[PDB]
Amino acid sequence: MIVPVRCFSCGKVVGDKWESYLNLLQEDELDEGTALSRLGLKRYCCRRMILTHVDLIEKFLRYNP
Amino acid sequence: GKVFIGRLPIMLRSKNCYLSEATESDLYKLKECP
Amino acid sequence: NEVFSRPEWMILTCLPVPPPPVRPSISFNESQRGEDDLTFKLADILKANISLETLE
Amino acid sequence: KKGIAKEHAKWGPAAAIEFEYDPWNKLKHTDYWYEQDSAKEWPQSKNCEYEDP
Amino acid sequence: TLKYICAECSSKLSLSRTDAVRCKDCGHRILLKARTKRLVQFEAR
Amino acid sequence: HSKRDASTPLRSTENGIVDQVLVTTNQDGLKFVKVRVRTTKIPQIGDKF
Amino acid sequence: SLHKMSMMAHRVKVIPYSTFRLNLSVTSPYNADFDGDEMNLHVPQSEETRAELSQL
Amino acid sequence: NQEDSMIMNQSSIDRGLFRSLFFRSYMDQEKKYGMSITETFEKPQRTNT
Amino acid sequence: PNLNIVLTCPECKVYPPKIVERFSEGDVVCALCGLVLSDKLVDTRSEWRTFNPLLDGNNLSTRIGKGETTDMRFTKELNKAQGKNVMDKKDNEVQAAFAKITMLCDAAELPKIVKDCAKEAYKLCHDEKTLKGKSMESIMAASILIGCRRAEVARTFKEIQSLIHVKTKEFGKTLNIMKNILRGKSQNLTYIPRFCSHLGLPMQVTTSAEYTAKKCKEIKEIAGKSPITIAVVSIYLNILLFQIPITAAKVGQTLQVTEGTIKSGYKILYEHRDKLVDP
Amino acid sequence: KKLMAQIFFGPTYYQRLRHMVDDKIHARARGPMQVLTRQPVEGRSRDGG
Amino acid sequence: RGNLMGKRVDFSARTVISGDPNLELDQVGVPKSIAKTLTYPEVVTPYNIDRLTQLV
Amino acid sequence: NTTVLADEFIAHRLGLIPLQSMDIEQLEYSRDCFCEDHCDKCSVVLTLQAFGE
Ligand SMILES: [Mg+2]
Ligand SMILES: [Zn+2]
Ligand SMILES: [Zn+2]
Ligand SMILES: [Zn+2]
Repeated sequence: MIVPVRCFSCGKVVGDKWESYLNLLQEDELDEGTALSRLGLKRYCCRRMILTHVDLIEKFLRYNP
Repeated sequence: GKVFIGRLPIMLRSKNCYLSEATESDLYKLKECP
Repeated sequence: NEVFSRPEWMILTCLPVPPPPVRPSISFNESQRGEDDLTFKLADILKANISLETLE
Repeated sequence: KKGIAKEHAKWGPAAAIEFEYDPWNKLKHTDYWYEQDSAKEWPQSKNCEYEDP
Repeated sequence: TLKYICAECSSKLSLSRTDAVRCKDCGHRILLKARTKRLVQFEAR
Repeated sequence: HSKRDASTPLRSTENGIVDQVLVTTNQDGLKFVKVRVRTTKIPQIGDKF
Repeated sequence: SLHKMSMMAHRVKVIPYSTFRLNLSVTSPYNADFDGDEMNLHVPQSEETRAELSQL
Repeated sequence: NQEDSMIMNQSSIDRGLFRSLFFRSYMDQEKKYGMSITETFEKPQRTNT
Repeated sequence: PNLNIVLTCPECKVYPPKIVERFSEGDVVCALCGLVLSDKLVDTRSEWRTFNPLLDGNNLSTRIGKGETTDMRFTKELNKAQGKNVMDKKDNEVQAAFAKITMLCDAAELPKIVKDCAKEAYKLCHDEKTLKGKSMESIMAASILIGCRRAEVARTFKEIQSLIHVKTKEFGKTLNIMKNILRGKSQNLTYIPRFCSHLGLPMQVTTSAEYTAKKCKEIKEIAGKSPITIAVVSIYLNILLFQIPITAAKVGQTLQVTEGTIKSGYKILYEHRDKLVDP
Repeated sequence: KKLMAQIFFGPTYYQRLRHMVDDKIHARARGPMQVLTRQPVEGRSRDGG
Repeated sequence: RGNLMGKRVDFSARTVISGDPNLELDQVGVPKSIAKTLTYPEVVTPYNIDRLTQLV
Repeated sequence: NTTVLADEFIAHRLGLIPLQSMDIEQLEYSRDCFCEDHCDKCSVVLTLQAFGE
């Protein structure tokens, strides 16, 4: 529900990439297959993690505590 | 003049439910998953 | 068979009351010591017998 | 604390380790599945160039 | 007495036994229970 | 001379942290309580995927 | 368990985590697979029922 | 991995693959009987109970 | 006879013993030597897992009706054989009491606990020289008020009088004996909130009155002759502390109270307005 | 060493089903017995047979 | 049918099965957690008394 | 911890955070120190305060 740290299969650290990736996607208008390659996620094991993550934590944060 | 006769269980999000018209930001306020 | 079954035994006159273990009570929460059906039907038999004894 | 991956994947200092030998298949350590032509359907490795065909 | 927290008003409560199960500031009837103070240990495994 | 206990133990095979405990009254003003316990299940050998 | 090969006697080997493990060939008599099938174990409590298992 | 088993990867399990949370919640409630006998939420001792 | 069993480790014997029940093994063991005293323990929750003697006692019952496989020349006689023993039992007046009071408290929109205390409060007295009839209402009118207050919900006499017309007098004498029936067998705060809701007010106006009425009660001002009235004046005291239109005339009929007791009751308030300042 | 066959290989959505093994392992030697019939009770939850 | 012809029993276990290409045809792998529970009453003789003493 | 994540969830993420361990031989396996389970000869202690402002 948030940004896994390291890629499951691979171990590569990936959880310092979600914001950089979202921003790449959003301000520079890249497509993912290019956003990802720019963050260095080359193995499709690592691409899976970011490309496919679902950032549910934003929806949790809405519930006022 | 008008008489109580009993209580009708309400289906959620139906015209008569508090949520029927609530807005997302309001659904969170009530703690209901949108 | 005149030792083990006379035909006149198919008509109940006495009734054998099974001991508790056949119909144990569920002693639950110090007041819900619920009772087995066979206790009930037996009560309900015993009443309906107790009554008819008077009515003669 | 100090530990090794063999005990939990967190104590692991390496990510994916590539590894490859004999990129032309000279040793015949693998046999290639194919439909018409093996040489077409299996892309050359990068390393396939550091050894002569 | 022990701490509690209103479900909605969200105010620490500290009622006792044989007090009403009821929130100040909103007679809301749901209280949480003001998580423990002793530390708790997990493994990052 | 006083009292027989009627407490509710955790299941014989479960564990994990109490997550939250809330205290209210039913419709009839009787106190009652709901405890939620949280566990983490890590995939294991006999698990079904 | 609809034929006598659905109950055979095995020898224990004690292993770690919580599944029964059995050889693969034995699987077709039991008619089992490993998608969550469960199987039951019965331990013989005597010196002579033991030999009934091992020998029959 | 025969007969519908599978081999899973232990390292990927360590890094989070398929972990999950489990939440079991228990309810309990104290009953009144005749305003004579009335269950109570308390912590008992082996001396009074 | 004494028909009694006690367990004690015959090889420690030291005590009224220190034994533990290992349920999951169906054992009891001397907590000292671990000799198992007795086994094959029988379950204790599964029993009622598959599933009123305080009222229905020992003369039991069973609802007898018609099954699928019976014609009406046998069904209706089950309705014509069940009727021969309804007078040896006063229990009609026992159950039809409960059924009546159940019909009452339930129609009265009451918590199902009060129903029991009244199902009790009937059953406990249920025949006395003090009772000796007395219309069989006043008890079901007081045993409810008993069953209500004894269940920590207090309602006014008029409120029950709305449910049952008891001539307001057959009530009073019946109550006194009844209360003393249990004393031998052995709280107006409840009115503040039920009133506010009857006027549909937010919690603070009701919140305050608990302070005010208690504080108006705590020092002086016996004030009222059935303090029902001097409850409401706290609302009137506090409603005027707020500015919400509950004009006196609307108060009265909504709560069925004299208006006179209000203003004169409010006399002791337009003068006592000193010490109720929380904020 | 190179495997002599080549492996079909790539991602695939897998779901983790509800049937964890720890909720299923069950053993019993001499537990409690039913009341009416005095055979072992039923159900893993209550230490059945 | 349900209480005489068949019944529930002590000394049994049930769990999920798995395969093992490294057990003999007749072994079964038993989880240590289960083996700790099921039990077998052995008789003390001269031939095992010390070994049984160890277990105790 | 009043965040929207469970403790063992957060604790699990902390484990995977890769710490500088260039000079790791100068530490000891926490089962070789004789400390009451941990000391500076066998472990490093960090802390984390965060508050949503
Ligand atoms: Mg199967
Ligand atoms: Zn990777
Ligand atoms: Zn002893
Ligand atoms: Zn140390």
